[PDB]
Parts: sequence; structure tokens; C-alpha cells
Amino acid sequence: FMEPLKVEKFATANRGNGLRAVTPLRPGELLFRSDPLAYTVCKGSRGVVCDRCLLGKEKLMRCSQCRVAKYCSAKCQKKAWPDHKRECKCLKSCKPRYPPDSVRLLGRVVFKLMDGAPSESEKLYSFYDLESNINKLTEDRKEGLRQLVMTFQHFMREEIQDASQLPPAFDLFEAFAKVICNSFTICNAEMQEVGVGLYPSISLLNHSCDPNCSIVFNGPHLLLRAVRDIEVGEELTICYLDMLMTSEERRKQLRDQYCFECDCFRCQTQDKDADMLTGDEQVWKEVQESLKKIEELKAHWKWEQVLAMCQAIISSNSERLPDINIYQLKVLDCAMDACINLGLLEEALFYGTRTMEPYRIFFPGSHPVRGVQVMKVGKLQLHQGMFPQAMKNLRLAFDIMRVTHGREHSLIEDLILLLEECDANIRAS
Amino acid sequence: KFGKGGTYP
Ligand SMILES: Nc1ncnc2c1ncn2[C@@H]1O[C@H](CSCC[C@H](N)C(=O)O)[C@@H](O)[C@H]1O
Ligand SMILES: [Zn+2]
Ligand SMILES: [Zn+2]
Ligand SMILES: [Zn+2]
Repeated sequence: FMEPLKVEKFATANRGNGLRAVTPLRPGELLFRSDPLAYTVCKGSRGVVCDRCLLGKEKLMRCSQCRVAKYCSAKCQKKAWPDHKRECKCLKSCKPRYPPDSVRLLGRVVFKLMDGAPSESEKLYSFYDLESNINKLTEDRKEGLRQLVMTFQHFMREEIQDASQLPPAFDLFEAFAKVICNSFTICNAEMQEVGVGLYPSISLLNHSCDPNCSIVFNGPHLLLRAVRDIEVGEELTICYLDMLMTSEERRKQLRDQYCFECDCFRCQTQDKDADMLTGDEQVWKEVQESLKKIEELKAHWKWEQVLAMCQAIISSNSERLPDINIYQLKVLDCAMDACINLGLLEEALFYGTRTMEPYRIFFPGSHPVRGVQVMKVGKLQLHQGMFPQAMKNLRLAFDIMRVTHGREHSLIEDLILLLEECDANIRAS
Repeated sequence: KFGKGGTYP
């Protein structure tokens, strides 16, 4: 009921500020929970999940005024009103255009800065403390930031007309630099992207391709946990990137977006790069290309389109391109997720099983994305009466997620129940 | 896009 702060801000040798433990930490230990300073649904999910709680409830009611924001209840619509009142007229005026996520997010940020009532999200680090990397920014990035600025000014014109209507310390250009640099993709239960937010305190964490911490979201609520034994004074790290990336791809996105090159052992040794790019470049690069179109359809929840593209690609390469190739792998993943959202459970189990061994290799021992994946496969097996396999995978998912999601998490509750149902049928038959 | 975490299209 009164757990003490187990982490603290500190200055690193080279990585700027960071976060480190003040006490020894066990895997699964909760380090920090934070509400966002500000957050918003991402473009692809507007109208599919509740603007407030980010859950994908079946039937949503749109805000009468703007008909852009949608809510799962009067409760959520009311609770979100402080975050929505200053943007509503802006969204109405914008139609049929919709602003970029960063512009809508920042639009929420500026009013929260005036709050005056201390934000629990800024307990260790404020919005103004956030790194902007302005000195390191390329000219190409600065031009883009300038565009975001002008877009902001147009999008907000009904509510903000001059710099004097915002705090003086605030600077719009530097703000977008910070947003690009410090924002978090908010994922749901099934590890789907549903939103984006600023979590200034959490933003203290520096990057590693081999992190000692993981993050999982409870709606907009962010939970930070250790995923292995951490010593006193040891820097806490998370992974800014998708795990299914070559060391070259990671080096590029960390540079273009975060203005630094990673020096972790995985990046110094090109760890697992070979396996990732298994197969002939002439073959998998077509897949890599298609992946863009597919991921955009997935973001917009177009599962029928996603499935169509995937099984086309999948069947087309079955004779020459192995599942462990990360681009092929991603397609199998998308295919699986699509089948699940379309009730095609047997087909889902087919694609999902094929992701299992590659996921074990490419993901660390305890990673939330792997855990949830293993959970889905076990469930799909359970639904097909393949009890002993299901039992194996359900146990594994529990083993992982009790560390990544924590025991108190709702998915653990389902998991336990599934474990019982499954372990019964074993002794029974 | 942008944001710490999230898939890589
Ligand atoms: N592994 C790493 N090595 C060097 N710099 C890193 C790093 N991980 C993160 N950073 C730096 O930290 C930024 C991410 S926000 C992390 C906290 C920040 N360094 C601060 O002092 O407030 C990146 O833009 C990058 O400049
Ligand atoms: Zn809601
Ligand atoms: Zn509205
Ligand atoms: Zn690295």
C-alpha cells in the first residue's frame, strides 16, 4: 500500500540522464506506474477504441459536437472532457482532414502544462526536462518539424492564435523535437498499437537492444517492471524498437529518430542478423516491401485485407522462403492476428505455430510480445483439443507474463483458468 | 510514425 521509490534519476557518462535502481530488483518487480502527461488514440484506431480508456468495446458513441472522438460510456466521455474540450472544435473544423498524431497529442500537452496541480507523470522528470536533441538534428528533420509547427498552428487556430496564450518557457519547435524523441506507443492487451502518449518520468530510461526492463500498458496506464535481476546503481534500460529488426535497421532508426548509435553487445556483434535475413535477398525483399502496405492495413484494423495479402505472400514463398526470416515472420504474425479477429481459429493456429520457434530465438527470455504470442498459440491449441501442447504453451506464457505483465494482471487470471481447464483434460483423457 | 515501442512497418 506504500511501496517506496526503488528507482532514481542520475547523470550517465555519455547517454545524458538515465534511470537506475536504488535497491536490488527481482524479475517481475514493479518499478514505476504512470499515467500519461497527455495521450491520444492513434490515427488508425480512432473510432475503433474508446478515446479515454483505449479499450476496443463493441459499440461506441461519438461526441455529438465533433463526431471524431468516440467513447465506450458516459463515464469515459465525461472523464475525457478536460482532455477533449479544447480540441473538439479543432477536430470539427479540420474535417474531413484529420491531424497527425503528434499534432493532436501536443495539442493536449500544452493545456496540461498550465494545470498547476502537480502531475504524477512528471515526478522524476518534467516535460521541459525532456531531451530534444536540437543540436544533433539534421536539416531534413528540422524542415519536417517546421511543417508540424505550421500544421499545429492551423489545426489549433480556433483555440490558440498567439504564443502569448501558452506558457513563455514553452517553445513549439522544441516541443515537437521532444515529442518525436520521447513519446511512447501505447499498446493494448493483444499488443496492438492503439495510441501514443508522453510519460516524462518514464522517458528517463535509456535504450538497449538487450533491456533489463519491460513496459506494458493498462489502457493509457504505463507499468514499468524489471525482467531480470538488477543490481544497486545499475542503469535501467528498455528497448525503444521492435525486436524483429536487423542491427542495420536498428542503427538507422535510432539515428534518424533518437540521434544516437547503440553500442550494446547485440549491435556490436550483429547478433542474430544472419537468422533474421535467412534466405535470398531477391526473395525476402519483396516481402519486406509488401510489409509496409500490410502493417498500415493492420493499424487501420482492416483484417480482411490483411489476411488476403498475407496468405498470398505466404503461399507464394512456401517453397523458397523459410519462416524464420523476419519479414516472412511478420507476415505470419499478421496473418495469425487477422484470422483470430475473423473467427478463423484453425487457420490462425496454422500460422501461429510457425511463429513459435523464431519468436523464441529473436526475443529475449522474458518479453511481453513473446509472452502474449505464446498465450495466443496455447489458446488456439486449447480450442483444438491439443491439450498437452496447449498446457506446455500456457505454462510458458504464464512463466513469461508473470514477469512482464505481473501477477496482478487480468491476462494472468484468464491464463490460470485456462491452465486449470487444460490440466483437467490431461488427467481426464 | 514515431514513439518508443510499437511494430516496425
Ligand atoms: N543507449 C543509448 N546510448 C546513447 N544515448 C542514448 C541511449 N539511449 C537513449 N539515449 C539518448 O536519450 C534519448 C532518449 S530519452 C532518454 C533520456 C535522455 N537521455 C535524457 O537525458 O533525458 C535519445 O535521444 C538519445 O539521445
Ligand atoms: Zn472507455
Ligand atoms: Zn468532440
Ligand atoms: Zn543495440
